[PDB]
Amino acid sequence: LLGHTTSVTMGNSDIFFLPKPSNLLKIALPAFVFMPNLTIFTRAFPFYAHTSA
Amino acid sequence: GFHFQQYIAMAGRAINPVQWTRAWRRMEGKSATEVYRDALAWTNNQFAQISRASQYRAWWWQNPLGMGLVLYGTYKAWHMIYMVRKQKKTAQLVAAAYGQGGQWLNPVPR
Amino acid sequence: GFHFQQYIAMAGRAINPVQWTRAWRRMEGKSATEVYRDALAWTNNQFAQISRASQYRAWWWQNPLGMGLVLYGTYKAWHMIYMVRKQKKTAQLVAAAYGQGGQWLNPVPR
Amino acid sequence: MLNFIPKRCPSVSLLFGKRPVQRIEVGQARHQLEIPVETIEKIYEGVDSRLEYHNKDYNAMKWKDFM
Amino acid sequence: GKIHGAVWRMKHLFATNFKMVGHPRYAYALPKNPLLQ
Amino acid sequence: HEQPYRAFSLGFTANNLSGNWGDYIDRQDNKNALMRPARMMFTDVFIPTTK
Amino acid sequence: NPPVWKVNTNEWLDSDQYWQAFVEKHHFYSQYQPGVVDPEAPQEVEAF
Amino acid sequence: YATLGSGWSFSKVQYTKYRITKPWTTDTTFDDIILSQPSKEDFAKFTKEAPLFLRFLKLVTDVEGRQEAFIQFAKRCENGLTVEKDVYVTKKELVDCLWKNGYTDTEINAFEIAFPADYKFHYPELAVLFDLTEEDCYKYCIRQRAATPEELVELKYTKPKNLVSSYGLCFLGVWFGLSNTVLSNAWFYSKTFPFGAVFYMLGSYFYRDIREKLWKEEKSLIHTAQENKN
Amino acid sequence: YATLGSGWSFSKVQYTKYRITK
Amino acid sequence: SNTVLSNAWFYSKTFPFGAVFYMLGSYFYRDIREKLWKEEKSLIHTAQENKN
Amino acid sequence: KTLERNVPMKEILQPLWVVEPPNFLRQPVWKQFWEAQFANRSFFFFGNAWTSAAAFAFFIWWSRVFDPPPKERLDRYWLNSPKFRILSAFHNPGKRPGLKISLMTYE
Ligand SMILES: CCCCCCCCCCCCCCCCCC(=O)OC[C@H](COP(=O)([O-])OCC(O)COP(=O)([O-])OC[C@@H](COC(=O)CCCCCCCCCCCCCCCCC)OC(=O)CCCCCCCCCCCCCCCCC)OC(=O)CCCCCCCCCCCCCCCCC
Ligand SMILES: CCCCCCCCCCCCCCCCCC(=O)OC[C@H](COP(=O)([O-])OCC(O)COP(=O)([O-])OC[C@@H](COC(=O)CCCCCCCCCCCCCCCCC)OC(=O)CCCCCCCCCCCCCCCCC)OC(=O)CCCCCCCCCCCCCCCCC
Ligand SMILES: CCCCCCCCCCCCCCCCCC(=O)OC[C@H](COP(=O)([O-])OCC(O)COP(=O)([O-])OC[C@@H](COC(=O)CCCCCCCCCCCCCCCCC)OC(=O)CCCCCCCCCCCCCCCCC)OC(=O)CCCCCCCCCCCCCCCCC
Ligand SMILES: CCCCCCCCCCCCCCCCCC(=O)OC[C@H](COP(=O)([O-])OCC(O)COP(=O)([O-])OC[C@@H](COC(=O)CCCCCCCCCCCCCCCCC)OC(=O)CCCCCCCCCCCCCCCCC)OC(=O)CCCCCCCCCCCCCCCCC
Ligand SMILES: CCCCCCCC/C=C/CCCCCCCC(=O)OC[C@H](COP(=O)(O)OCCN)OC(=O)CCCCCCC/C=C/CCCCCCCC
Ligand SMILES: CCCCCCCC/C=C/CCCCCCCC(=O)OC[C@H](COP(=O)(O)OCCN)OC(=O)CCCCCCC/C=C/CCCCCCCC
Repeated sequence: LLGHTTSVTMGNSDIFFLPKPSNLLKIALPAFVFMPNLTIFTRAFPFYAHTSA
Repeated sequence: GFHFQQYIAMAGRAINPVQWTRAWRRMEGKSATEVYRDALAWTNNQFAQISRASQYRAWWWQNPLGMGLVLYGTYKAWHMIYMVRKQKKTAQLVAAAYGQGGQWLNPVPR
Repeated sequence: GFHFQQYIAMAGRAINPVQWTRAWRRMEGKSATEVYRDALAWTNNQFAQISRASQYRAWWWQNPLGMGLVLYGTYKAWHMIYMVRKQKKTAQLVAAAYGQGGQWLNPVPR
Repeated sequence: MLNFIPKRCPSVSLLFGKRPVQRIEVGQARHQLEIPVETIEKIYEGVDSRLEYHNKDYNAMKWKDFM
Repeated sequence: GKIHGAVWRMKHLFATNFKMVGHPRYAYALPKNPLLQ
Repeated sequence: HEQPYRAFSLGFTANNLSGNWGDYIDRQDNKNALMRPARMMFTDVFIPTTK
Repeated sequence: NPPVWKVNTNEWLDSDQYWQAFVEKHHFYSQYQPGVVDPEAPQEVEAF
Repeated sequence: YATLGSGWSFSKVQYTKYRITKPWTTDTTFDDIILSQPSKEDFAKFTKEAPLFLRFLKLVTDVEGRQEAFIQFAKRCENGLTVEKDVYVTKKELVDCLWKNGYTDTEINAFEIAFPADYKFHYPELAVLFDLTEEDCYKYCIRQRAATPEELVELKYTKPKNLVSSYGLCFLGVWFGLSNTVLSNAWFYSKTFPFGAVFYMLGSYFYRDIREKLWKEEKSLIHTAQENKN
Repeated sequence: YATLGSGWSFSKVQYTKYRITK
Repeated sequence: SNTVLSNAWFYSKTFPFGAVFYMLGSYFYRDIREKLWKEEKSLIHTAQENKN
Repeated sequence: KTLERNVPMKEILQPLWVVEPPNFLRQPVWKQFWEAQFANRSFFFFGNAWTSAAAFAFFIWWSRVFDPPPKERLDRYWLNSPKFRILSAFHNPGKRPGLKISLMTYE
């Protein structure tokens, strides 16, 4: 059983469920930008990416 | 939050084996959809009672933080009853298998 | 029982050094008999408020055991805060002087 | 106004059509106005009974008539 | 939550006006008043 | 690229960087000298010795 | 009618078919419109 | 549950440190109607005095031309009317209903002079007086009581239930929940007690400022809506 | 404190689980 | 900072005695009060009748 | 006629539905996502919308970075991991898997 011990596998156990009551809330919340928009000003992106707005 | 005593009583009835036979008899001519809808309706009735009665009524536990303290206490009770118990068992397991702190040991030096 | 929050506030004022100067000034032209009678009257007023208002009024802590539970809780709080602290200190004292359990050791055999 | 027509059943609106007239108070001064029950009953031909709101005590009209 | 707040304000500010049968930007499409002349 | 990595844990509640438990043979106390007498306070559960 | 602040919001919107379309226009067809009662108003237009 | 009521008054409440107290009874208990969800047999019963109502009923039946109903109801109602206690409609509510539904001023004045201001009409009285069903009158009374649910309703007293099982579960609870160092923790003393105590102190000190700052918008909206309607 | 009142009615009270609201 | 709430004394005496007193008081809340107040009620009745 | 039936309160007072929240748009979530894709600044993972967040999550899931490591790379992190050690001890109840772990590293 030299090469067969790393083959005994067990699955993970995390459940991705959380109720989402929005009736409790009436205000918006902030949200992150994850990536830059390349669908606009695509040709100039290497040239303006280093600047801060 | 409300009716904690009734919830304890419900758990006691559920753990009673006589009630298991009673539920076996009640399950005759019954569907999983019906059972699920009944449970969902019960939970909705509870939360709707809260949403309505909080507008005009105050419980004995009312405080300047409202139901936030009751929900925090529910969470803390759950934590200490279930999760810390599991932690105790995991601690004894790790101490018997590797020693205390065995899961945080550094890799073997090469 | 009643006005526990006010009692905590009273202790805080008493431990404040500014209030010590205030009391020093208030003690001008004053007698020990007057001070003692004032304190006794305050305590009587508290207990009389209880005896009167329990007839018609119920606090947020009302329970099928009444004020017995509040008085038990007062006792238990006092015990755990003062007496168990003293026990801890006495335990460390005995353990440093004789060893743990040194006060219950048997006499030296003859 | 809202599209919330009270059910004319007696469990909801006691004594709807027992008499031939309805009355209402209007405005801040609460002026009185009397309306024939037939003029009112014209609404319950446009009322839609699939829709029921506010403890299932109010039905909704069809949008054409309501508008 | 944003949508909830928007509708919750729309209710109070539109449902009891008698002047907003719809939005004013689309009042061209309404029928004409027989009482005006 | 052939040496192994140490486990990483970092959160608001707990981490594994304030201490070192050592290897399997050469172990050591994770807590430092000033809080070793008060180890009971850094635990959710504590099962003391038998003596 | 009942008091509109007593009335449930989703029930009011189910009754009303016009302001349904007003909400879909700004909050279903877009994701970045402000949560104000009137996004089509002149102040909003000129600010944009 | 829906918020019933015809009132435009934006009403909020402040709480005290005292509990609601009702007169002692060995058989009844007071509770909230929406929280209890009581049934007809859970409601408590009492005997009500007939004659003041029976006079008016005889008059009304002599006008309407149905005396069989009066005779039946009076033979039922001798030795008082046994009826569920907190299922009623007030005189003011009934008069509002009559007026909006088109009963004449003579009839309304008859009601006003006949009954006192604090009279309480129960569903059998309503049913016999208007030739309706007691079921419908019961439902109407219940809706009108739920419109004012601040008033507690009187139910039959029932002993507690499942005390032994609850004792077992609560023992299990403490046995697993207090067998730990959670309440003696550095985390507790550093985060749980300070954060919680600070939130509590701030809430106690700014209890009303916060509520007012929150309710400003709702109050303004309700005002605007009422003015537009008017 | 003294029990004032001109009433001969022996009155006792039962409590609820709700607080007084004004 | 103690073991008071995790004690054999707690689990053997404090929680059982207290829980039993609580359960009995909850179950016989009204019986007890009535049995106590019987005498006072009778005395008040007697006094009022004598006065009248 | 007298009332004798026991009338429940559910025949009179209906509770509102609050367990699952309202949908004021009256459209399903996948359709919202679809329309967001053609809205501006709302393409797949670009922007600051919830659709952008969901697409970023799906993108990192579809990527490899969160997949498990291969057998060539297990002794880099996984065999010295608290999850691994606890699971080994748990699924071998009365035993000590340090030696088998050493042999798995050798493998
Ligand atoms: C930790 C608990 C165990 C203690 C140690 C172990 C000892 C065991 C023995 C127990 C014996 C108890 C003694 C009984 C004697 C009678 C005492 C009594 O009834 O009056 C109490 C007294 C009320 O006196 P009162 O005459 O009735 O006046 C009422 C006022 O008018 C106000 O009127 P009101 O209507 O607005 O409010 C009435 C009342 C209403 O009270 C209630 O109805 C209970 C509140 C919600 C329902 C569920 C309660 C249980 C779970 C949530 C609360 C967790 C804290 C546990 C509190 C124990 C009491 C229930 O409000 C309160 O009194 C507030 C109590 C809750 C304080 C929350 C503090 C948060 C910081 C702690 C972190 C969070 C918890 C960590 C986990 C701890 C787990 C053990 O409460 C106070 O302590 C006064 C607070 C003054 C502010 C001080 C500065 C802030 C510090 C906050 C800590 C306060 C000290 C208590 C420590 C608890 C937190 C660690
Ligand atoms: C040990 C505490 C710490 C727990 C572990 C650490 C966890 C820390 C996290 C804390 C989080 C708390 C969870 C918050 C979620 C909300 C829970 C809630 O508010 O509803 C609770 C729940 C009430 O639910 P509800 O929906 O409000 O219904 C009220 C009823 O209609 C009845 O209507 P009512 O008007 O007639 O009465 C209303 C209420 C009124 O409650 C109050 O206002 C408080 C009572 C007096 C004022 C001072 C309170 C603090 C000091 C005295 C009480 C000591 C016990 C501490 C209780 C903590 C809550 C304050 O009455 C009660 O609920 C009774 C509570 C007192 C039970 C006393 C049991 C004596 C045996 C224990 C030995 C003596 C203590 C040893 C020392 C422990 C020191 C930590 O109370 C129950 O547990 C139901 C009891 C059913 C009988 C079960 C069989 C008897 C077993 C008795 C033990 C019951 C389990 C609790 C264990 C405590 C004793 C070890
Ligand atoms: C060589 C260079 C190397 C450089 C290094 C580079 C580093 C690596 C590369 C990094 C690359 C960048 C990647 C980004 C960074 C990655 C970070 C990361 O991965 O994270 C891992 C890291 C942990 O990783 P780990 O290895 O697992 O650490 C050990 C465990 O975390 C230990 O866990 P534990 O034992 O401490 O337990 C913690 C406990 C903590 O859980 C809790 O806190 C629960 C407390 C709840 C009590 C109250 C509940 C009331 C509800 C009752 C429900 C009904 C009752 C039913 C009864 C049962 C439920 C109680 O459990 C949870 O965390 C569960 C989490 C899931 C629930 C989350 C809930 C979110 C809801 C949000 C609500 C939003 C509302 C907005 C309203 C706005 C205002 C209008 O994250 C953390 O730090 C964990 C803590 C996170 C904070 C969560 C706090 C949520 C609390 C929400 C409270 C809501 C109440 C609001 C009240 C206000 C309204 C009135
Ligand atoms: C894989 C390896 C592991 C396998 C083994 C697993 C372990 C299984 C163990 C079995 C127990 C499971 C856990 C449930 C325990 C019961 C908890 C409970 O519900 O009681 C609450 C129960 C109800 O109180 P409540 O909730 O406040 O009020 C509700 C009313 O009573 C209203 O309640 P109710 O209407 O629903 O029922 C009332 C019933 C209450 O009586 C009880 O407490 C229930 C106890 C029945 C236990 C039966 C266990 C069956 C499984 C084992 C097989 C045994 C073979 C016999 C089979 C049955 C045929 C006779 O009777 C009475 O109250 C008196 C009138 C008598 C009426 C006739 C009752 C008998 C019906 C015919 C039997 C039905 C068989 C059901 C089919 C089961 C199918 C699985 O009151 C109690 O707490 C009773 C005392 C607690 C029992 C223990 C007494 C102290 C002795 C402790 C043991 C010694 C220490 C340990 C060391 C020993 C070393 C060997
Ligand atoms: C391009 C036009 C489309 C624009 C987007 C509009 C939205 C279109 C909606 C389509 C819905 C498709 C549903 C897909 C469900 C996928 C089901 C699923 O999970 O099965 C797994 C399976 C993937 O399995 P594995 O490859 O093994 O990865 C396992 C993770 N470790 O799913 C798939 O195959 C989905 C395939 C699509 C993946 C997303 C592609 C994202 C590409 C990012 C852009 C890269 C641009 C780079 C271009 C090169 C530049 C020089
Ligand atoms: C506090 C500031 C923290 C900021 C951290 C944010 C980091 C954001 C950077 C991650 C995005 C980088 C873009 C990478 C694109 C590389 C070019 C490319 O097209 O490669 C495609 C390639 C997919 O192809 P395969 O891996 O071969 O999969 C095969 C299909 N089954 O893309 C990838 O590898 C995905 C890259 C994953 C990035 C790492 C994930 C980091 C996790 C961040 C989530 C936590 C939130 C971060 C904070 C929010 C910041 C806004």
